[PDB]
Amino acid sequence: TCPFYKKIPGTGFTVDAFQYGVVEGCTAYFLTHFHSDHYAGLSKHFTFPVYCSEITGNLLKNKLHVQEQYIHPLPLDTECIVNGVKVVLLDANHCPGAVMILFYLPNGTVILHTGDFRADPSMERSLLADQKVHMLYLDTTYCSPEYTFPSQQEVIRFAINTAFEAVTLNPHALVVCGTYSIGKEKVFLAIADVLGSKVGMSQEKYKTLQCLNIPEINSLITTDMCSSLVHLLPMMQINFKGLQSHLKKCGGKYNQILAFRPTGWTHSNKFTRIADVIPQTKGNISIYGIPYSEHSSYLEMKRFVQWLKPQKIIPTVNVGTWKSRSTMEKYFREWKLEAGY
Ligand SMILES: O=C(OCc1ccccc1)N1CCC(O)CC1
Ligand code: NI
Repeated sequence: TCPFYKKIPGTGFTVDAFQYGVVEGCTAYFLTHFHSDHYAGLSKHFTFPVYCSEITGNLLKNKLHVQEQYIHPLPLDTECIVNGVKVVLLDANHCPGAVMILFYLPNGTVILHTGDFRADPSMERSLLADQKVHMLYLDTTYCSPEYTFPSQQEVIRFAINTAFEAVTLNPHALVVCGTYSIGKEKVFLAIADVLGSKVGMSQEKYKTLQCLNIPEINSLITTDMCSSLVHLLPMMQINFKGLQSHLKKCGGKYNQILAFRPTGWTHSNKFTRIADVIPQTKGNISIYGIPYSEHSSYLEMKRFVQWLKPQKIIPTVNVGTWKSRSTMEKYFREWKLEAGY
């Protein structure tokens, strides 16, 4: 059973709704981004039209093996007609290829679906500036005031400076970065650049990165682990046991590991500043958890919504409990009363 919040009223469209079989009445399936909770159910045997960005389309074809005849990539920032309805894709400031979708309904209603996003003041000068939005389907992942974290720029400055210091003190240190999906590529790219190295990884992860349209990517990444002093590993391996095991495989080239776990928010955000962050250490291994978010903080989300002034908000995250739903509804009303819409 497809939930109501994945259906767009007055259309035959669904959004991120691939795990419910054939949805009755659906003439086009939109996919906002290539994260597994959103693409769940897509496979090589899918036979309906999928609308998405070019980058998402590359990943569908190459990683999931969806046949090319069912993949409909659309350019960003461009008015397009899909089954008789005007739509626009906008950058969501999430992972590579992630979009928000503007739907212009035949009856004059305008709907914005944010997919997953990290709201930014730059969105206030997109094609959103032009007209009124009646309904907002909102990524509410962090819709509570306890969810604070730094800018992406601040977190990258910390990572670059930490890695450059450690490897300059000990040239035989290896840097490892955890990953389990697309997104957060700036973490490993920025560290490798300050160290004058390519990033080494598995054939499978290399394939994924080759789909992302990153400028000059062949200069930045490699499958030749021996040539690289920044390695990527699955997130599940970023622990003392898994890193000890990896160090053994490196043939006595290295005598220390510095590792990074990009998380989203963790409760240590409610005490500590980024500047004060310390690692967990066992012997010659140290692990840093860094709060690199690709979702809106509470303050970023509030600013975006109070600027956009929607008539109705439909949450798409944390929808499963009465407590969560009640909390979100209280915040939306505060925001509306404060700003006067
Ligand atoms: O039928 C609905 O949308 C139209 C639609 C039907 C089937 C496939 C795609 C789209 N909605 C919208 C939301 C309403 O609350 C109740 C369900
Ligand atoms: Ni996501």
